[PDB]
Amino acid sequence: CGVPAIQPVL
Amino acid sequence: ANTPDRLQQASLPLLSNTNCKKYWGTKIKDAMICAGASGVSSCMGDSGGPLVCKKNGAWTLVGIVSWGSSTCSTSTPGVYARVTALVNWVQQTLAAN
Amino acid sequence: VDCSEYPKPACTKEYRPLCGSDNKTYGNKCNFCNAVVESNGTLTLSHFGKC
Amino acid sequence: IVNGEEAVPGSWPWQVSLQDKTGFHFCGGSLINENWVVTAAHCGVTTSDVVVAGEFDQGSSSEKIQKLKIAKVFKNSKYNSLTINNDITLLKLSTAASFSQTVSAVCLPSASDDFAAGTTCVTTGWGLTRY
Repeated sequence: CGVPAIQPVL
Repeated sequence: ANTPDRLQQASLPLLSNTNCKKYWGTKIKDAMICAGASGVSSCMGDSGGPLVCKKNGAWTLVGIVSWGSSTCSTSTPGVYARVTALVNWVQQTLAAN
Repeated sequence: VDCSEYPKPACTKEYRPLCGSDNKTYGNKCNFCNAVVESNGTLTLSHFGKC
Repeated sequence: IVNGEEAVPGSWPWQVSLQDKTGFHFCGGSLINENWVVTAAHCGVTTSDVVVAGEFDQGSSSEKIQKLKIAKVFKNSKYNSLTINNDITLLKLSTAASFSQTVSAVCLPSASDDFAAGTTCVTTGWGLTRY
């Protein structure tokens, strides 16, 4: 859980 | 229709319930946690969504969009449902059903 | 719509739009009722949903 | 979100859209596993509503999404409309979600976890960008 395959760019 | 077609995201800090009480006062209960008042805000249509923070490289659900200013003031803190206070009810519901 | 409980400094953030007789779409009943008290009775509902 | 920014497509895989039968989004939500979604109690979700997963651009329809049905709604019994306290509802899907890079679960804290003030966190959704 909580680890997106596509990483967010904040 | 000031509704965005694409998914939005905003970064904001967690407030301490007391600093939050400087705005909402009596309103703030224990199953609640504030965030924002930093120029960003959740508005109509955001409810039920996540307030996530990193914990060991894993995004964790810290809050759920609940309520706040009636006009979505970016300088007022938004109030979210505090998940750690509700996580046991969830575990029992999940396990039971 | 029952707006007797208003004004209200705080509203929840669900999206259940209402069109006012002013041709403005209010995000939900809370912000529609809040606006009904500003106009001091002059604002009415023309219909549910976006204007 | 007022003063937000467009998110990278698929970067928040647990974000769902709660819509009525006709396709209108009224609230957001989060997947915690393949058969359960957590949202707000004030949203008033029912069994005739739908959970749309894998969604990014609501004006599009080339994105492959999943429209999941709700089998049961679990509103927190201690929810008070007067105060908006204990604002949480669990959604029990009748059809399980299929996980991938665009659809996956979010973690839940433990009752003891503490998240300090000043901590930068993130909020996501399809709400108004202005009011």
